[PDB]
Amino acid sequence: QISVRGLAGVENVTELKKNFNRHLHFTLVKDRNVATPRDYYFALAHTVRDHLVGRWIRTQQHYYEKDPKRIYYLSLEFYMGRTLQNTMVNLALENACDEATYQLGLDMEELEEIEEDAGLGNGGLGRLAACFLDSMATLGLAAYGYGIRYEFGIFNQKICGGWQMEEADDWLRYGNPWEKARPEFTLPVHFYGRVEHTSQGAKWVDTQVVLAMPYDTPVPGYRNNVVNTMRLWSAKAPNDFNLGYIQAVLDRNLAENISRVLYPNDNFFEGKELRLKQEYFVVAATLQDIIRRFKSSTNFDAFPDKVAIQLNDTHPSLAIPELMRVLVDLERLDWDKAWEVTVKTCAYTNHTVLPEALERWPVHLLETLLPRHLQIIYEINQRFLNRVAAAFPGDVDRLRRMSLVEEGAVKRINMAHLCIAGSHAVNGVARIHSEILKKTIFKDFYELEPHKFQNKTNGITPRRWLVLCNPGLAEIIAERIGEEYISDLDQLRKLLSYVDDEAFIRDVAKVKQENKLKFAAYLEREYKVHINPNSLFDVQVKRIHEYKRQLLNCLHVITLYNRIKKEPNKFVVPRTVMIGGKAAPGYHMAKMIIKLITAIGDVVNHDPVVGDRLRVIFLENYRVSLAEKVIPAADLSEQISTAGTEASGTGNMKFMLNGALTIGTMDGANVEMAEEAGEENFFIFGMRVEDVDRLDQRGYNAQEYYDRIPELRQIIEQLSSGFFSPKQPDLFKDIVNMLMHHDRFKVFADYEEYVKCQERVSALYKNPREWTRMVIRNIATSGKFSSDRTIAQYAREIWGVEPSRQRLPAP
Amino acid sequence: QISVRGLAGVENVTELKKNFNRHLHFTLVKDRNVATPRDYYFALAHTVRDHLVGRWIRTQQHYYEKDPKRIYYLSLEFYMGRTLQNTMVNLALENACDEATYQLGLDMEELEEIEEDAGLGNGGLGRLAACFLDSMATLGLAAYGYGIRYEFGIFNQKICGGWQMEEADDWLRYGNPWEKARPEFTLPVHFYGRVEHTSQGAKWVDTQVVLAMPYDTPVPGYRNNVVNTMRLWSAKAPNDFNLGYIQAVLDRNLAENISRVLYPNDNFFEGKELRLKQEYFVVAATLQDIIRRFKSSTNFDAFPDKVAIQLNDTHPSLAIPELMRVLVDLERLDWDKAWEVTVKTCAYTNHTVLPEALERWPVHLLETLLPRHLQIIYEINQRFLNRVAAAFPGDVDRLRRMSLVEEGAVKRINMAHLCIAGSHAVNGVARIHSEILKKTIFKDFYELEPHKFQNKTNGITPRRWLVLCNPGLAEIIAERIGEEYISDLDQLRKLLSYVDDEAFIRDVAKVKQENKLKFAAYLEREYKVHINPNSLFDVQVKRIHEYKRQLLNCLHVITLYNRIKKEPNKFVVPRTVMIGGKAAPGYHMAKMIIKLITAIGDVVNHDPVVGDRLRVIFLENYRVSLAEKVIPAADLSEQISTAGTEASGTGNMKFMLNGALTIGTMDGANVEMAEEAGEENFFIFGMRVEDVDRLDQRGYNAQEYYDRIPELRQIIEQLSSGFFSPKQPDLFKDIVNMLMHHDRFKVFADYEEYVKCQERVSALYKNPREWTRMVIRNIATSGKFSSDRTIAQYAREIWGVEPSRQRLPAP
Ligand SMILES: O=C(NC(=O)c1ccccc1)N[C@@H]1O[C@H](CO)[C@@H](O)[C@H](O)[C@H]1O
Ligand SMILES: O=C(NC(=O)c1ccccc1)N[C@@H]1O[C@H](CO)[C@@H](O)[C@H](O)[C@H]1O
Ligand SMILES: O=C(NC(=O)c1ccccc1)N[C@@H]1O[C@H](CO)[C@@H](O)[C@H](O)[C@H]1O
Ligand SMILES: O=C(NC(=O)c1ccccc1)N[C@@H]1O[C@H](CO)[C@@H](O)[C@H](O)[C@H]1O
Repeated sequence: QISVRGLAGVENVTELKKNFNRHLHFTLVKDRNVATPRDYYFALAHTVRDHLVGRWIRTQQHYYEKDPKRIYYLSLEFYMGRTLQNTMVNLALENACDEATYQLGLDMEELEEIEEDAGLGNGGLGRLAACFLDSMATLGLAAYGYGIRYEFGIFNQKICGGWQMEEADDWLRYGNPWEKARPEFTLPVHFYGRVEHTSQGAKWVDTQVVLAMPYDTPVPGYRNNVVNTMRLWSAKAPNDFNLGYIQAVLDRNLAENISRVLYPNDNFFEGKELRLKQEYFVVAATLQDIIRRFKSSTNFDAFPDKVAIQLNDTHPSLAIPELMRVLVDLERLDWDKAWEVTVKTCAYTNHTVLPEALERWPVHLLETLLPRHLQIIYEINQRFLNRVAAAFPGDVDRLRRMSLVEEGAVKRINMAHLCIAGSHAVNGVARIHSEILKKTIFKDFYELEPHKFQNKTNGITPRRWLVLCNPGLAEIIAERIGEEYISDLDQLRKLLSYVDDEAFIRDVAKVKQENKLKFAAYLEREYKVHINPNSLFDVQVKRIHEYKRQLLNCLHVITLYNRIKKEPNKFVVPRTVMIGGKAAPGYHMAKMIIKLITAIGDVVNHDPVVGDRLRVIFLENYRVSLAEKVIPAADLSEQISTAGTEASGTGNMKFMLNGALTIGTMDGANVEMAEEAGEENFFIFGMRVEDVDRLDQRGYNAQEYYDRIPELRQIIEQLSSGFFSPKQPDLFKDIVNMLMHHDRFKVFADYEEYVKCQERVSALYKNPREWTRMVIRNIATSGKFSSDRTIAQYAREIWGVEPSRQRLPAP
Repeated sequence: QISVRGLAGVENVTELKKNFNRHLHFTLVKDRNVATPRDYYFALAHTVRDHLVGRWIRTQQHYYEKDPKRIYYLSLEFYMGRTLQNTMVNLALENACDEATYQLGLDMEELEEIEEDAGLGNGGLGRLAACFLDSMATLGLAAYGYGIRYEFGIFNQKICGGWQMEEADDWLRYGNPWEKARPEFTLPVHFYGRVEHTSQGAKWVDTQVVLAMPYDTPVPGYRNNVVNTMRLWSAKAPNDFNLGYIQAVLDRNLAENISRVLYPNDNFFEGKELRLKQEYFVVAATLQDIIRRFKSSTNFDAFPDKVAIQLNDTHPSLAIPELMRVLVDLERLDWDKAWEVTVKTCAYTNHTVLPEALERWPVHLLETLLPRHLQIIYEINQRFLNRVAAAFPGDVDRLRRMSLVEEGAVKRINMAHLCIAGSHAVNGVARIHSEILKKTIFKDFYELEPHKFQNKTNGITPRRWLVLCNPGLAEIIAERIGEEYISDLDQLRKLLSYVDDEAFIRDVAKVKQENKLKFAAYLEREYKVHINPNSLFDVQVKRIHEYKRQLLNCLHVITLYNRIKKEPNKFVVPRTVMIGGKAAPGYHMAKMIIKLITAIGDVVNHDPVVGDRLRVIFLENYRVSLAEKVIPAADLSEQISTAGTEASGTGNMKFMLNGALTIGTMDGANVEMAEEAGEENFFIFGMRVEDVDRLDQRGYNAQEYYDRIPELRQIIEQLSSGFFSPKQPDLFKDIVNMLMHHDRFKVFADYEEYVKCQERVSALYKNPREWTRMVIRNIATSGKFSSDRTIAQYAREIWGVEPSRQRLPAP
């Protein structure tokens, strides 16, 4: 149908059809009379999967012969989503499969909807890992993603009576055709025990053993015949485990619980033992695998020349003392040499400055679970603090501030401090964030070792986030500037010469309208909700957090409603306001915010005076597959975090690439997005970081805003009196109390500027031609935000490897 | 190489080779440079498996069109063993695969050794189910085996310091290529809750739900293109299970524990809740599946014309009240009609008369777990006892004896009584056993309903137990009488005309010697034990039980040793005495017997005066795959249970078919084996059932035998003094005490006749020609003991279906 989806050649389609039929018979053990849509999906998945095999074997064989430096990306989260369409895109098989299935009497799009998301992540951090894997393969790097194979990913969200309910995400129920179990490469992991000091070094003895069984998933590069590996570890009990008899067998579950479920808490560090076990489990298994592969290439001087380990946040921070343990205790290297190797191989990426999210493990927990690692951490700290003392003599408070060991009620280990000490590179994820790191929370470390601190602005893959989810837009772009931009997104700048092109303006606007109609139809079929497709699609999708300020959005929505009720016969630009995202199960306030959104919808969506001029919809079960549907349909992207709180954001970049305009604060990557597009083409509002600081010095008093802004007063009175909860008048008292007395994120302070800015958005939307011209200016300058750019920078500036766009020979 | 293994045609071998290479690449994701023997096994398994697919689909399609009466074999155990060779045999692919692998540079026999046994059974009962499945497919019956997919089968046995250690049998570690998961056919099973009585009948409410997910395994018939199904249920938690959040997800394991592990206790009924859950789980899921299939064929009058349910022991006895529950509560049939249907569809097979093994469930357990079923059981009992009262007026003691409800300390339900009441047929498993049932434990029921009671003498499949495990013997037989005997074992009678054939005598003896050399070599390689291949191979392999009298064997072994020590320079026929079998983990005495056997070996095997004239070896980890190795190598089969205790035995039949002579009591099928072969060709000794009864009337006094037999006295003094345990002198005091004071099985009473009979065995072995002639007379009369004969009798006399040897059309 469309050019970017590849060729549908006669021999290719014929071969695909017969292999589809073969799999339906031999693999699924079905025939056409009894086969269901799910069976057809699996037949297609196996057919496409076959095409990865030759490329996967020869890519890994190529790395063995060429022996390049290997990149190991360690993360507790890989938010992969669906794999079928992505695989077809990267292999140039999409049109061929579309034709093959069509001739079989099947709709491929219908089959694609059957696939479960691999939801092995919470949000931004997990999805970054996934985009990074795609970019590393596309850029021909010898890269490996290492994580945990959770049997249950992020929970499925159900909304019941307006409240979030959590349901287990049993994603493996029907099987996962994309993984390959490798039980032959199973490795032991040790827990508990004690440390013995013999004449020749320390010995970690009397340990409990849990086995780590790897599952490998292929990661294809874009049309370059490279297929890299994501290896995820699964926990298995040893066969002599606990070995009355029946109970011993049943107790195997305790060991295997390590890989059972993804921790869904992305707001607050809890310090749970099971989470610590997960973190060590992934680290210990991975490092054995790394060292094994290195020895197959005696002397560890060359280790950093052949290995780079990237730590995605502090979650895999135990890699640092584990590498030291292996080098000192097992390989018998001297401490100083081992430390040199460790620092040169490890690098650390930070994703937040909010203190409550930072990992600070109780010493008593590490003492019991990982006694040797605690000893190593103490020695690292002692040697590090001796360096600080030499550099800043007499500065005793610096010594307490920089210590890896935090004193107090319970002694804790600061894992961020551990990461800085043991890494040659530390990076933030957007320019403003990386600057905040150097100026605030890591200032002491920056003064000691300035050379360690870097910026690597986040990005998104244009394969999933344009070609896959928005083929209409990809096609009209390709018509003008060709196909090269898909792996070189900076070429989008060439679209600036089409900003006054009447045909292109019409085409961009047409694609958006079709996307909106498609999504409006999806909402009616799968959720039975009715929306006006001609309204402005106002979208805020992301995890529910106070700092992300879904509440500020809520205040604007109520303002719009109240203004309509005040002047019903006055014209307003029609809006569909969509808010979606999951709340961490233990995050009370976030759960209350979800309830508020639905409660507003109940009032607004059923007011006859409002009509179809304003709709408020909560998007249930927001996840990667839903993002691929809603983002291409959006007109307005809400990126409204308090300045200095969102490290980068990546949803923002997805919206920019897909033809939405952005209303946002100068926070995270928003700053660089406005810089690229021009501030005139962005709807910037609110306090800058400096303004937040000034307000903090004075002390934030919300009552002042309440007293001075009558429209704000009305809303708070409505919330307090039970206007949005007639049966439970005091339902939202927790929300009001927080806003008035304990609001860390200064919602009221940005209210006036936000409302005014929103008026300017509505004014532009009244002029379709000028709206679209501004959209073109955004799409055309989105190039910087390709994860290909991001990865090239990691490669050159941290890992010491050169990216390559050169094809591997076709199988 | 040999004729019975089929043709190796040029096109067949070429096709097998390319499909092997295809699977190695696309299925295993390996190449020849990195592939291990395990990879090659899996490539071969997938290649052979492909050949089952077409036949499996069309067999099941054939049953849909023809709509025959369906046979449902319900068992908690299916002791399947390995599948690769059996599949090749039944599909006539063995020679073709042997050639294909040879040309690839691989040894197929080496690859076969990699496959794990599917050890989903304890012993005889589980293995009978497996032979029955093979025979039902071979005889073209529309039969389905229904059971549980245990993740852990019967434990692997390790011997450490002479003691049994149990190790988890993680048989699914590398995957099971022979199963097909069918998550689409998942069914709910209910537990706990309460009963509500509404205007229209009873209602079972507030239940806990566990899901039953089916896995299907193909069961190919012998060269008839029939492929039946064994469906095994796996336990899954519902997704809203327990749905702080993390704990709810982790608690899913509790529901899924139902299918975790096979209960290894085959001696004593324990009354554990988890076992009751397993029993209901299999019954509830199976019956839904049965009814679903029946409705697809409103009126249940035809149900018994289209459905037969065979209960393998009382383990699936809950089928009776569950069928009543569905018919009365859900289908709204009147009680009398439902009862008529139930009786006509159900049949029950008993496997032991020993009281301690009989299932008698505490009422309080059923009350909590299955409250509706308890109510139904009470009503069944009340109506049954009303029939007894009418038939035998005034006989109040008969009323208490026949009741399904047993009074006492704790009230219990007798599941055997439930089975008799609710079945149209009740059978024992050998003629003597079926007679004992009518005369003793079920006498009251026989007097009430004589027509219900039948015999069905057990059998073994000649595919696994001759063609597969002893191709040498199969071949020399085929040379004389052709191949028809493999599916018509009665044709073995034709070998009687070769008893004086000098060539045949030589060939039979040659095959046995080759088998003995092969097994002697296996022992050296995998266990490092050395045996004389020229010695008489004296074998007792079966589960360790007091009634099976491994202890009597032990006494003979010590007698032989003592006699050698008495007269060292006197000639004795050299013997290798091999004893093997697992003990139930909680069976103390059985564990002591294993220790005794190894303790005897430690003394005997290291006495220089003995030399190679006597060796005592304990065969570790006895299982189906080991049976296939040891049985063809045996000269003497030990079948020495106390008369009236072994219901049938099936190991006995395996030895007879493979050229061993039998030393045995007149117990179980031994009686019919001696009848078929002639008593002159069997080594029969010891008390008959009548003699045991007479001794019981007098009272058994072991001291009498001790006082009168000096050779017996010596042995007991050796055991007591610490001759076989120098470091722990009183180690065997429990064994001596039992023998002297509390021996239920009268070991001493058969000692003298046993020793004398063993002398007659040694005398015959000194005459190789006459030994082999007697062997020929045994093999030639083993025809009756084919499970094909057994199944034909079940079909005609219980199920009301006609067997068929007619081929289904080739795919
Ligand atoms: O799970 C996979 N996955 C793949 O083959 C694969 C191939 C390419 C890309 C991703 C997965 N293969 C599986 O390997 C097992 C064990 O050997 C087989 O029994 C099974 O038939 C096969 O599907
Ligand atoms: O998503 C997370 N964090 C988590 O999901 C998380 C998970 C476990 C514990 C704490 C936080 N952080 C997010 O990481 C992305 C990628 O750099 C940024 O764009 C975003 O600003 C940040 O908040
Ligand atoms: O497990 C089986 N078994 C069989 O195909 C089979 C065929 C014949 C006989 C026995 C098993 N097939 C499996 O079905 C899953 C889910 O559809 C696939 O992902 C996998 O590749 C395949 O091996
Ligand atoms: O094997 C068992 N029983 C068990 O394995 C068992 C299992 C669980 C609970 C009780 C007994 N019984 C055996 O069943 C076979 C087949 O009919 C007979 O030949 C044999 O005589 C009998 O002891």
